[PDB]
Amino acid sequence: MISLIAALAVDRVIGMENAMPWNLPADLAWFKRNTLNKPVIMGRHTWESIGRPLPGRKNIILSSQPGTDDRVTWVKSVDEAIAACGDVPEIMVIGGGRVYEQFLPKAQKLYLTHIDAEVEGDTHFPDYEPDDWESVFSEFHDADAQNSHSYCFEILERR
Ligand SMILES: NC(=O)c1ccc[n+]([C@@H]2O[C@H](COP(=O)([O-])OP(=O)(O)OC[C@H]3O[C@@H](n4cnc5c(N)ncnc54)[C@H](OP(=O)(O)O)[C@@H]3O)[C@@H](O)[C@H]2O)c1
Ligand SMILES: Nc1nc(=O)c2nc(CNc3ccc(C(=O)N[C@@H](CCC(=O)O)C(=O)O)cc3)cnc2[nH]1
Ligand SMILES: [Mn+2]
Ligand SMILES: [Mn+2]
Repeated sequence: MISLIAALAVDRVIGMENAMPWNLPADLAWFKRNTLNKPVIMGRHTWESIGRPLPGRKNIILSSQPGTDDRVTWVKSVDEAIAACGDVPEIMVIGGGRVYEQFLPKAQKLYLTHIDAEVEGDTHFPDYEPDDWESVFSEFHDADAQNSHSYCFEILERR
């Protein structure tokens, strides 16, 4: 199955100028625990934002052009990306906006972080029809000495 995982600010903002302009250690820890030991699929801009491979995960980068780093696996279409993951239980799509929009129709779960932050952005999570998803997990946290905003982890499953 295919899952998307994302962090959303107000208005579905997910990025600005190829970065995420918040800093939430709790949410990066949640990202790691939900992705480790799985394939991750990302677009080339997100690969450039992360700036290095992610350890302990098969890294599969979508680009139309040939790859430039053999520490990761480069593919040129959605179907090739899926094929390159092999027979695993859960593929994790880790963005960015253009890649999320393509994989939404093929996905069974969304792991969302809802962050209580108002920021300007240039990238959004795709609009998703709410009726088609059920919430199966919703865990709220107030801001603390490490995490400057409140946030909510949510898992949704396609009904
Ligand atoms: N908040 C979050 O959870 C989160 C998560 C991920 C990313 N982000 C943010 O999202 C932004 C990046 O997103 P983005 O929408 O600009 O870009 P993106 O989706 O990461 O990358 C798009 C690129 O991927 C390639 N691509 C996409 N679909 C393809 C396909 N079907 N076949 C072949 N290649 C394909 C293309 O590369 P080529 O141009 O090389 O052909 C395309 O330009 C950044 O601001 C980043 O910080 C936020
Ligand atoms: N929930 C969620 N939060 C995010 O921040 C996020 N970011 C991306 C894309 N960007 C990034 C940027 C950095 C790292 C990162 O450094 N993660 C490391 C270390 C985590 C840490 O230092 O705590 C990792 O091992 O996963 C991952 C993805 C995709 N999905 C997400 N999903
Ligand atoms: Mn805030
Ligand atoms: Mn909900």
